[PDB]
Amino acid sequence: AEITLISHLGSQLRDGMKLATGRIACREPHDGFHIWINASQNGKVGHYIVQNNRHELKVKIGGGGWSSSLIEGQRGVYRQGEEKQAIFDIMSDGNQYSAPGEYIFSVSGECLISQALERPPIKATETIRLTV
Amino acid sequence: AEITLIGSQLRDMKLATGRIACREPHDGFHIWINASQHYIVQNNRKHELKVKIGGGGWSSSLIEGQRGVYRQGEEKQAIFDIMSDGNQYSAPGEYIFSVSGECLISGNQALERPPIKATETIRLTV
Amino acid sequence: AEITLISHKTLSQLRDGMKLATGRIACREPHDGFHIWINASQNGKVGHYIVQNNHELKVKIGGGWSSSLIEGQRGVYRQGEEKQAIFDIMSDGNQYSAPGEYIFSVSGECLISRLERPPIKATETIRLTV
Amino acid sequence: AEITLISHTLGSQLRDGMKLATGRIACREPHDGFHIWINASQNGKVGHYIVQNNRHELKVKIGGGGWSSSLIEGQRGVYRQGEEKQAIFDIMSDGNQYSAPGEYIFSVSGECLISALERPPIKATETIRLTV
Amino acid sequence: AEITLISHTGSQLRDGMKLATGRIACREPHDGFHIWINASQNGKVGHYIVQNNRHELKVKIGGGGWSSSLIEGQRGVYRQGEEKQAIFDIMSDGNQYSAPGEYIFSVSGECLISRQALERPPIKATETIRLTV
Amino acid sequence: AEITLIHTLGSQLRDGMLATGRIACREPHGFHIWINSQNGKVGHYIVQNNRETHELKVKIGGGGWSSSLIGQGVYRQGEEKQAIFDIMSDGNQYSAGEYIFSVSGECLISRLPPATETIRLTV
Amino acid sequence: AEITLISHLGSQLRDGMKLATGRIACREPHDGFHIWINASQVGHYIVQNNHELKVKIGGGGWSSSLIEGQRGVYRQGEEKQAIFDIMSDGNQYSAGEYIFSVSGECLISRLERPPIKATETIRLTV
Amino acid sequence: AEITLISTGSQLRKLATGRIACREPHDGFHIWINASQNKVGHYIVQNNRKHELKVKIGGGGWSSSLIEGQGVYRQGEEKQAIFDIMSDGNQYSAPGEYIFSVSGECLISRLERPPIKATETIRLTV
Repeated sequence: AEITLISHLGSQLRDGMKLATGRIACREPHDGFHIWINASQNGKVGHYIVQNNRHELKVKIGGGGWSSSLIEGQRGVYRQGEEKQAIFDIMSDGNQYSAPGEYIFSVSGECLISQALERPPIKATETIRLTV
Repeated sequence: AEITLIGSQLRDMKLATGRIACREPHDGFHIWINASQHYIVQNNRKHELKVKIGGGGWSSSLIEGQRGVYRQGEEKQAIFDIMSDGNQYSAPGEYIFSVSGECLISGNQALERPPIKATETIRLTV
Repeated sequence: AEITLISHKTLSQLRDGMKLATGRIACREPHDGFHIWINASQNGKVGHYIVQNNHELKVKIGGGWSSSLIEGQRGVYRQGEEKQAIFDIMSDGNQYSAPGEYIFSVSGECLISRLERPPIKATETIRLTV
Repeated sequence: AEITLISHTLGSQLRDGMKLATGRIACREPHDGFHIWINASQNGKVGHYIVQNNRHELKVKIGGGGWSSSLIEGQRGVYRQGEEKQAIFDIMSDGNQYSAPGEYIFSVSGECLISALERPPIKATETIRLTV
Repeated sequence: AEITLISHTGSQLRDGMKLATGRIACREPHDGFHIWINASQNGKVGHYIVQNNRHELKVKIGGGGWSSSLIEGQRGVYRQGEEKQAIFDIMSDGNQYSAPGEYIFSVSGECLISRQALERPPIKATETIRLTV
Repeated sequence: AEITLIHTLGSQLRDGMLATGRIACREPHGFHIWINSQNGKVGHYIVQNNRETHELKVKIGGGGWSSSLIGQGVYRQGEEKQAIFDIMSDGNQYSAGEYIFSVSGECLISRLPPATETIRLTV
Repeated sequence: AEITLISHLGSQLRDGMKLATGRIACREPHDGFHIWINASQVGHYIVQNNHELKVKIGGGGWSSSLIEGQRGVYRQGEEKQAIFDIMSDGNQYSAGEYIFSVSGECLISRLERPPIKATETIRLTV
Repeated sequence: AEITLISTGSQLRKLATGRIACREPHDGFHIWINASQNKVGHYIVQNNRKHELKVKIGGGGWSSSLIEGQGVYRQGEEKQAIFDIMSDGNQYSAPGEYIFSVSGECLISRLERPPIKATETIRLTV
């Protein structure tokens, strides 16, 4: 429901290298989070390809306590919890030597609600400028 | 549509294993446990045994409808586990719960629930 | 020992807790906890400060962060062996903001279990522009 | 900090001190006293004004107890003691007058004063349509 | 006894946010004010849920200087005072999302009378206002 | 129908403060309580000394207590047995003495009944 | 210098559900208060049954602190007295007795710790 | 804007050494100790928990300064500058704790003080 993204990069990206950190925060009570990147999926759920702003970069989203998900019917990564905020990373997906410059894309996410469990009516979206 | 299923401390490992098979053309699989919610299965005859289902060719899923885990796929069979959710101890008595599952159909990657649902039982011998 | 700050835009009425800036403290070498502060005038409670325009702004730092003195250094603290921690610079109480810019200098360290302050300290600057 | 103005169609016959509109000023921050005024040409004493129709004139004053006229450097207005969070005020007919029907549109500004004592960096300002 | 309502227009609402603001005027002598919304209660008097025309806003009424009340035995919020008028708001009851559409707030109120020992008067006012989201 | 009460302080006192009260309603039943001095904020009070007619600003509740009129205080909904509460200072002030509070309370029932205790404090 | 403790029902535990309520009193002039629970731990704890429990301390005007190098919750004031709570945090269940050890100092601003330290024990009967 | 401070005998005649760094372009450095004055750059430090010890700051790459009412300064656009906090002459020191702090700013040609100053504290037994 509220998403903050912090940018950090250099061309040599090792696998699982942290490219950007993110935080999703929820103001109303909730059970669980899910997030995703608004880009073409590149293989497994949560892995993606993003274009240079004038060259490509393979990223993935998540980190500890996140794992891939399909939630009516939004593909992303999911983490359980009722806490107010959760941390996540955007990581390099594989070793890659990337062309310098800006890779701009957005991230979305929701604070899931409940006995049923449900997507809230509003999703957050924030844009990040990833600089290589 | 077709499911076959197979100490006092544990963290992390197996408790039962299983396969869901889907004879007809389909797009994915979809399974869960029928118990309170990752689940908590109530003792028979006060303590709470924590379990989870899947195995990570499986993904956390909410379809309609139903929470549980899923896997995209046109193949016939898919294997899964029933594990223990984190470190825990075990009180005596029996533990009884069940596993359901369905062969998902794509309308058109848009996974949807089919008419038939399989359910199998576990009376978990301690 | 590595800090990245971003600022939030918008707009004259700040509500208590409102996020002015967000930061990431990263520790690459193994460690036991984080430790951050603002280089700015103290204002009552430990993680609370006063920053000037060019009108002044009352702010606080943190968010699972605890007020702390470590070897006499005031700041906020969190236990953690994880690689990174996120923090905010927030409005302390309701107040207004004169248009203009407020410079926040933030410092931080990766504490080590044997608590001890390291010999290396990060320091970064972000400007809140109103 | 926050001003709301609600107007009582008033009719052309305006008796002295007749309520034409009701206002509220609300302060978040801790504060010592309130401070309000109309952005129009002063007309005699402090807190007394003339407003022109949106094509004749209307004579109004602001306050109504315990509001008192004030110069708070260097802003002329009317003023109220306290640390309470809102205070209510009136806009009144200043003297008996017979007024041409229609709209008299003007703004009202004000500040929460802070404790020793001084003005805050910004004032509030709201617009009222007085309908005769 | 006399009530005037103004409405304030995204999709979200923070706790305490003003959806509408109102005045209750009392010409005749009185020792208090007494208001409520005519809608399904929801928890504390006077907190309510309001239907969209098709979606539920939880709203609350009163604000600074209004205490929840139960007078003969009308539930609402109240305020002592002999002054001629009083300002109140209709506020978002917690953080929530707003389905678009129309919401009708129907507000009633009364100029309380004494014989400190407050009593309901013979006059009640009711006014309608439509919130647009 | 059951209240228990309890507190030095020294002259100095800010806002926010023991106090302490505690009303017990264990028969099938709401909770409101009050101090037995009208001062414009229900339920905020003023209590005179035992020398002449000094005085003190005071309020009751503290947490899940809202101001209310029910022709009587502050109040909390819930069906539990006890209803813990405090009484604090209404304003930071000086105070050169003994001030005594009558505290009352009731148990509110159904679809909206026929307890008074006294406490004293010292500064 | 001095701490005094008081217990309190049911077996279900939600959030902020008080469990005890103590009071701390430094006679000598001093700038503040400073208290914790002695249990393997933020100011939130786990206190075993003689299974477990999860618990928090402070409430009111109390905030998490770390003061050279004692983790607690603290507050300021020359006020010769201060009052606090030990309470639940979020939904949970509870199977007898629980003993909390509770300590506390009075701080100085010279904010530092004195040689004198209080410790009191209190029982949680459920 | 950025300083590193390296900082417990009854007798003495270097209590700490430190550097101030200035990453953004600037034209000089300005530092001082927070404590009662004694020349300018010379200070008298009291001990809470009576007596006092005379300290002085800099090291003669440093000149006595008063900039907008406030220590010692040094011209230069390089990124760093080193300084010492040394005992002001031979003196005796009774038991107790000696607390004080050092601050510095990066001066700009356009000289005058920037909005940012960094501070570091020293505390001493003997």
